[PDB]
Amino acid sequence: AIVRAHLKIYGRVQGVGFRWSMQREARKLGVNGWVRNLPDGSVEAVLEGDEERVEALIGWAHQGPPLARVTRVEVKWEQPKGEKGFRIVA
Amino acid sequence: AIVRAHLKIYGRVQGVGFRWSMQREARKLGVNGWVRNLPDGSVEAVLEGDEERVEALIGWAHQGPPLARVTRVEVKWEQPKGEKGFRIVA
Ligand SMILES: [K+]
Ligand SMILES: [K+]
Ligand SMILES: [K+]
Repeated sequence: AIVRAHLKIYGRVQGVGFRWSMQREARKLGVNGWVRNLPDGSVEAVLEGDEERVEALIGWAHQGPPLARVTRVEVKWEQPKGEKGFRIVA
Repeated sequence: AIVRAHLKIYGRVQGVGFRWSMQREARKLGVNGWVRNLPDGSVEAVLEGDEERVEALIGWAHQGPPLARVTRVEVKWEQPKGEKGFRIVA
């Protein structure tokens, strides 16, 4: 079943290649959506695809690239909008 | 590789069969550890095993059983201790 998850990731998550890494991981898992850094220092992302794939990426996001230290993730499930491909946005 | 994750799950997470469901899901993925309800209304869990499997379970934990509404998950990575099997504790 196709699901859509809206994430907010906190901790030491910027300046560690998080966006690039999530995109890489997303493509490998086949997840669509986007990711971006917010001015408050957190990371925001939209994941859309098969629940198994999205959940796998959510789990990975709690680890992130080597230098990342995620202390918390807030998820909001929503209705899919037809996202295609995973991109790094502003 | 083997990893250990300490979780704190918040939201509408108790009285929805979360513990039973996480145990079921854990056995299916082959994750070791435990889960339990805390008096402050949150859920606490320890997941240990191959990172791919643990991450999969963490992702699932953001969805949880049908009635569950997870608003936040706090993860803390630690050194594995040799957990074996997944159980529901007090
Ligand atoms: K940061
Ligand atoms: K990390
Ligand atoms: K649910």
